[PDB]
Amino acid sequence: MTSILQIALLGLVLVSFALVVGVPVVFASPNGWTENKGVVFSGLSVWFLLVFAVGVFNSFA
Amino acid sequence: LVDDRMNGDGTGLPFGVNDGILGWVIAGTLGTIWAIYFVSQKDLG
Amino acid sequence: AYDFVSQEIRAAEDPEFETFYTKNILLNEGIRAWMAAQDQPHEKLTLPEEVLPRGNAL
Amino acid sequence: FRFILFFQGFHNWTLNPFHMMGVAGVLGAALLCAIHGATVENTLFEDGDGANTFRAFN
Amino acid sequence: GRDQETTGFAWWAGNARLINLSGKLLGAHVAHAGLIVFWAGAMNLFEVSHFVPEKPMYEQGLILLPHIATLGYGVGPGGEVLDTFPYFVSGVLHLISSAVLGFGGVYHSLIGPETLEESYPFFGYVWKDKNKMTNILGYHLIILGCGAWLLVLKALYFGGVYDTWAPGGGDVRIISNPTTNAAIIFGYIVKSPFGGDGWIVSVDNLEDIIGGHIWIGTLCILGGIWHIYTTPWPWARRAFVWSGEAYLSYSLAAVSLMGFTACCFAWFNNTAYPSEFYGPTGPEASQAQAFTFLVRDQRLGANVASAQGPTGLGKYLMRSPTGEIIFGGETMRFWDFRGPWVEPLRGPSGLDLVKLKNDIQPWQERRAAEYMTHAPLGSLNSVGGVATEINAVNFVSPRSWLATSHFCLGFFFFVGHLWHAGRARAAAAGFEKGIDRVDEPVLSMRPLD
Amino acid sequence: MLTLKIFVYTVVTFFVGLFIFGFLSNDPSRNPG
Amino acid sequence: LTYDELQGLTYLQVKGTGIANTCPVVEQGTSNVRELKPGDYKLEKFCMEPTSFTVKEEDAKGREEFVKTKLLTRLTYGLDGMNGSMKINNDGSVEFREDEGLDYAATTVKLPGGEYVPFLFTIKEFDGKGTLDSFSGDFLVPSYRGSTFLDPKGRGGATGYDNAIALPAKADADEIQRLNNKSYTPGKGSAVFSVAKVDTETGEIAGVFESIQPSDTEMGAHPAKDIKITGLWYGQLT
Amino acid sequence: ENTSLWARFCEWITSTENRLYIGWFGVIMIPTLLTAISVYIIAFIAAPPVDIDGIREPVSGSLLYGNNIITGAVVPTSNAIGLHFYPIWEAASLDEWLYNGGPYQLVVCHFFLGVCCYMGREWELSYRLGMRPWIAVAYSAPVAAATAVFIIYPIGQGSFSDGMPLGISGTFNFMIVFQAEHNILMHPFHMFGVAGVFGGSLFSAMHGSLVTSSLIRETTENESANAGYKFGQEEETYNIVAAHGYFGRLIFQYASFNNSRSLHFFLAVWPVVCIWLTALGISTMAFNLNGFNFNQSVVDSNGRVLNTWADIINRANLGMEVMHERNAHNFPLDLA
Amino acid sequence: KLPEAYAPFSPIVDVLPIIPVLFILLAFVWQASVSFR
Amino acid sequence: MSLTLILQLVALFAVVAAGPLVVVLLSVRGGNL
Amino acid sequence: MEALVYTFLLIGTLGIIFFSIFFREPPRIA
Ligand code: CLA
Ligand code: CLA
Ligand code: CLA
Ligand SMILES: CC1=C(/C=C/C(C)=C/C=C/C(C)=C/C=C/C=C(C)/C=C/C=C(C)/C=C/C2=C(C)CCCC2(C)C)C(C)(C)CCC1
Ligand SMILES: CC1=C(/C=C/C(C)=C/C=C/C(C)=C/C=C/C=C(C)/C=C/C=C(C)/C=C/C2=C(C)CCCC2(C)C)C(C)(C)CCC1
Ligand SMILES: [Cl-]
Ligand SMILES: [Cl-]
Ligand SMILES: [Fe+2]
Ligand code: NA
Repeated sequence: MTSILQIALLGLVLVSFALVVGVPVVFASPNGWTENKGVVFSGLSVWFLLVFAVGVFNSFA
Repeated sequence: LVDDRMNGDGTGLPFGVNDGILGWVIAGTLGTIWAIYFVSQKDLG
Repeated sequence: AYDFVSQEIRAAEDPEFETFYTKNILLNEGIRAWMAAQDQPHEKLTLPEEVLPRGNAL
Repeated sequence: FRFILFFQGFHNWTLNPFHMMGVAGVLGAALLCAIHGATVENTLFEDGDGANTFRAFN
Repeated sequence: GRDQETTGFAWWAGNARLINLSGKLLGAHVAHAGLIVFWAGAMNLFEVSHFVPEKPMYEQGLILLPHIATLGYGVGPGGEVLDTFPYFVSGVLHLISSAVLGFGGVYHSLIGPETLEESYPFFGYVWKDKNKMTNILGYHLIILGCGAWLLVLKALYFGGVYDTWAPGGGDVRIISNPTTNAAIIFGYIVKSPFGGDGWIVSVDNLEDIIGGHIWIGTLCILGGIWHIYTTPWPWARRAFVWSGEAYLSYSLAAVSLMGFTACCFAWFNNTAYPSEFYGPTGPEASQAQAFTFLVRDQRLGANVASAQGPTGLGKYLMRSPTGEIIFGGETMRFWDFRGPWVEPLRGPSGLDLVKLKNDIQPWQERRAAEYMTHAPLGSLNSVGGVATEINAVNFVSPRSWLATSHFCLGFFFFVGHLWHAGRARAAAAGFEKGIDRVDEPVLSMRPLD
Repeated sequence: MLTLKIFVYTVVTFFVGLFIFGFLSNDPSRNPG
Repeated sequence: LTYDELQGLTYLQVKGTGIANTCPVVEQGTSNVRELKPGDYKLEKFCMEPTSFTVKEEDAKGREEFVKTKLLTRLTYGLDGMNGSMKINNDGSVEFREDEGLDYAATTVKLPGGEYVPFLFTIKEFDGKGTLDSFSGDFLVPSYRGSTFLDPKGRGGATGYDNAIALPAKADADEIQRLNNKSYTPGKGSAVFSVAKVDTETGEIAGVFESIQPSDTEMGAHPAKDIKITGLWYGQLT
Repeated sequence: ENTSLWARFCEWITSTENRLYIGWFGVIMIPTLLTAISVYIIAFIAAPPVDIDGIREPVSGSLLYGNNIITGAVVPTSNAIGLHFYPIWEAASLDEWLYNGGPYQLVVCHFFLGVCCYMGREWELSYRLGMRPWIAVAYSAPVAAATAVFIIYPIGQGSFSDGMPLGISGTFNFMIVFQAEHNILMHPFHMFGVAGVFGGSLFSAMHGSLVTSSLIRETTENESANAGYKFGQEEETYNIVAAHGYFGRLIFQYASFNNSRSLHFFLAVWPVVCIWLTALGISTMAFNLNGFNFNQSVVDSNGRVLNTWADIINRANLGMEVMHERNAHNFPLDLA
Repeated sequence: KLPEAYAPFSPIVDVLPIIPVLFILLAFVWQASVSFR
Repeated sequence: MSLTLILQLVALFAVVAAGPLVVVLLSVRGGNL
Repeated sequence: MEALVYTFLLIGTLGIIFFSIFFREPPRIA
């Protein structure tokens, strides 16, 4: 499960890149937040899911 | 011992109060100035 | 204005008279002795370690 | 820096009253610079309504 | 954002535009808190990645790992690193929490309400509503008290903490019977700050530390409740300035004092900052050098007790001004040093001549030599030793880094007390922008001062 | 030496008390503004 | 404070109180000193504590009198930890000997008119003789300053200058005593000890002592002054 | 007003009609500073030698004991004391207190209190006169430096014996030993401090010359130009525009500082900031951090050490190090 | 060092600590973007 | 040249460009800065 | 005797400072 943990961690790093570079853009954009609530919610949810997956994979192996 | 000393250096004495007379004079002076302030100004609490 | 001759004479006569000025003179002496060899290569000063002024255990 | 330490070691430049007067002059000049700047910046007339006092000057 | 025309503050004072914007101020403070946690996590990960457990922690320039190790978490007897995993866990946790706090700061700074007074009355302070400000102080005071009790619980029922005074080389001990005596605990604060006394820096037991944190946690919770349920007294209203900048200035003064205290704690104290992780102190290194040379010359025959130095004062041993036998030389200035490796050699009247002859154990000698070779002396570019060295060793003591950095921070925050406090006073009175130019106070005063 | 110590303690306490209770006696209202 | 009372106290209970400089005092002995059992004893825990310092001064009329002084070097004048031998004889004859320990202490008294008088209060190698009521003897007095000690201008024995280099035209016989005459020759002092109390069960003894030793000669710069030191001494036998 | 004596006392203390402003910071500044002045004067004139190094080698620093003004000083406290508190009542006698260097500690403590209260008093008078309260912030820099050389460095080194002696030759000795043990010249904070004093001198000369040159003609010849200015002139007597034009043309146009306020803020902030930095450098070196150590940093292909000017500085530092305290060291490493 | 699972991610950890000092520079960049309005 | 060095440089460039990139995107988009 | 001269010079400087403080010419406004 070491390889699985590593690819999950890379996915988490990529999702964090996306969130860091997008959340300020969505927030400061005019009317951007209202039309992008779902996208940001999906991003945060998958980010937290990846965090917990990395945690459980670390626990396993 | 050839002389007399305070012998207080390097001790955990509060405020350096080795004898109670020092603490009493400290309290008396602070309390007297406080009494002057209280009877002149207004302290309540 | 290197020295006060009165104090140097008094120290020479009195082996226990010391001021910050005399300590500064000793410091200057150390600086000169330990910097001369490499600061002024043309002098070719091959001073043995036993002639360099030095304190105690240092 | 080597030049400075050489002067201390050989000439005893610190004890010389002329470097003393020079030190006094330079430190006093720095003191005057700081004091004049602070005193002017702390005795300014209002001349404006903004909390930025630099804009209130023509 | 804002502009200078609508606010009166230029860009180089732009955060001053947030004084009366409660929501954006909350966002800014949350973002800076997220920054603090992010540095904690990232630097912890950096340290563990660059850490080899074979070498001592202070050899490798680590400041956070000693902090974690002092709380237990993977250290064996004598301060030997067993598991580096808890350090990694701490780094990851602080880092993820920092990500959450950063998102929160961004939200409360960009999209959240600019002013919270209307929509969220519970968070709508006014910088002069004394009751509300005391309520906020009480909430955060309760939080601080809970943190202190958290430390107490860690030392009491969760494996204890690293006692460097434990017999042997020190070990992780569960502190039982904390010092909960009022006289002992409060005698530290009224203790002198000079030599031999050291104020609170001279705390030496773990029992004293745990009892003190017990008292501080309980008092902080009680004071939080008190400041929640009460309004400042009428004499308190007249004594203080009531504005946001005034509160900032008070906090600046307090944390400048705390920074100076932390600098001195890191430099002098070796109980809460065990030398196994932070390395020897200055006094510790000097005493270690004197002890090492004493044992070397004592092994080579000789009698250190009667050995007279060049000054006629004692080459290895002398008498402290009070009369206690102490190591000779310059290290006589550090005669009040106390360490785990030197206390067994001290009798009722100070260093014992008999114990110094035969009671010395090899581990004490090894620790003394190691401390002597790693004295807290270094250069800016991390070159170990005195200023006159050969640029061969790469070492600056973590104690030196902590002391220097937090002393600079303490001084600058004292200057902060000065600046923000004077400005608070002037703004309350009305002089913040300058003299009136129509009614100067000076023009209403008699001449010749 | 005890008499000197108690005298100095009295003097220091007197002056520090004056400072503390002078800065309390409605000081912020002592400005021209 | 007897030996046991001092020994029971911890370092933290003694540091800062000046008790360390004091020598222990026997408390439950007997003044009858003749009751001590004869034999050879390894005298250890030997300590000496002065009670006064007086400096000899000769006035205009030649009346060499001892003037009381004021101590300057705080509580750093107590000798302790010394070891030696002692032979109590049946008639009371005593062969006292001191070998090791902190048997020297550099001190500096001040004489009226403002004279700083330094000296090494020492009992080194005191080979005393006499009765059990009072035994006297001589002891070595090392030079106050070691050879490697440097004078304020760098002169000194061993490591030194042997010349006033600050005067590149004055190194002549007018400064013979100060230059190169750093005579570190040890002197001798005289001491007298009287036994006051003896605890036979503990085997400890205590009494009074009086010693006369020269002052600091400052490496031969000026003549030595006679120092008279009275005090009390303690020791343990075998 | 209030008939109470306390109210009258508070009015008099905070009165702005006094020739010198007493304040609440004043009531602590006056006694501490007067005590320090008295002790310093009496000790500098006639005080017996002090065993500064604790090696029973007293150092004479008073005029009565064969000193002049340049060499005279108040010798720091004995090294045997260390950081211990040494009041007069602690010593057995005045003779012992003088011998162990008590006057230095007394003067330093009462003087540190005095300067802190002096800064507070500057703020207090600024508040009483209705002016901006930041002269004290500027004054903090000398206070920071004095604290660093009198309090912080002894604390870091563990003894008041390492504090700067209250004298001239003592000051020079302190500087030389500091360079020996810390290589302060190579420290970037003494670099910033030197840049600060040199910039203070440069900017003081530049600003004074510009203002004096721009001084508008209100006084003709046959008398000093100072008569043109009046204390109540309430107007600029100098043409600022001409001075700005000259300064711009001297080096390059658009050199800024067309604001008098910006110019004076820069004048205030440059030396103050640089002195803050150099005081912080002194304190950090007090905790043994030292300057750059580039000794033997340059080596050739085979490994031979190629000397640099840093090596010559190190040779001078070695010369100072092996002589600074001849008899106080029993072991090879100073470490203290 | 890091646990063997996280060994390949060592460069990211070696780069992370400098971000806090990047935030203040980002604030200056943002102010410059608005002409220091 | 080193693989660790290559990855370090890549991560450094990414994190450095992250801030200016979002600033530029908000400027071109028209977001309130 | 040198100490006497130094003390006199210091006393003179301090007296000059005292006179310049408390016996200064008043600053004339306008
Ligand atoms: C950590 C320090 C810090 C913090 C927390 C703040 C916070 C704040 N500042 Mg400020 N500022 C700072 C430093 C700081 N500042 C410094 C050093 C300066 C001197 C240059 C200034 C000068 C300044 C001025 C002149 C102004 C502010 C203003 C503001 C407020 C409005 C922000 C805004 O909406 O702008 C716009 C926001 C953007 C352009 C978006 C870009 C930046 C975002 C936050 C991206 C962050 C990147 C990050 C990785 C995102 C993580 C996402 C997460 C999910 C992981 C805000 C609460 C304004 C104010 O007064 O409020 C009314 C204002 O005018 N500041
Ligand atoms: C950092 C947390 C904190 C803060 C910011 C405050 C702030 C405040 N408190 Mg509070 N308090 C706290 C914690 C805190 N308190 C705790 C934990 C308790 C429980 C013990 C209390 C109990 C308490 C009471 C009973 C009262 C206050 C009051 C006040 C207000 C008046 C302050 C004052 O009297 O001036 C300054 C205080 C003094 C000049 C007196 C100093 C007393 C201390 C003990 C001196 C100790 C000196 C000692 C030698 C240590 C010196 C070392 C030092 C240099 C570090 C003020 C806004 C008063 C109030 O307004 O009622 C609401 C009041 O009556 N507090
Ligand atoms: C560049 C900014 C900067 C940086 C990088 C640091 C960094 C550091 N500071 Mg510093 N500081 C700064 C600015 C900075 N500071 C400023 C501006 C000031 C004011 C002048 C201070 C004042 C200051 C003080 C007074 C102290 C530090 C200290 C420290 C060190 C420890 C940090 C810490 O743990 O804090 C504190 C951590 C918290 C507040 C959160 C703790 C929350 C709980 C209680 C933790 C408990 C965990 C628990 C036991 C585990 C769970 C157990 C459970 C299972 C039962 C650290 C290396 C400390 C130090 O080491 O002294 C040298 C110290 O005491 N700093
Ligand atoms: C308001 C504003 C500001 C500020 C801002 C801020 C400061 C924010 C915060 C921010 C932040 C502070 C954020 C955070 C982030 C973080 C994150 C997002 C994390 C992530 C993580 C991950 C992805 C993973 C990792 C890993 C692990 C865990 C393991 C090991 C390895 C690694 C490390 C890889 C400014 C100045 C601009 C100005 C303007 C306004
Ligand atoms: C934890 C612990 C401990 C304990 C500690 C403690 C016990 C603490 C507490 C402390 C404290 C108990 C503190 C307090 C402080 C206080 C203060 C610092 C005050 C100040 C004051 C003020 C700031 C005021 C001012 C003023 C006046 C005077 C006048 C008018 C105006 C005003 C009001 C402003 C120990 C040691 C064991 C060690 C270990 C740990
Ligand atoms: Cl010196
Ligand atoms: Cl030494
Ligand atoms: Fe001007
Ligand atoms: Na030396």
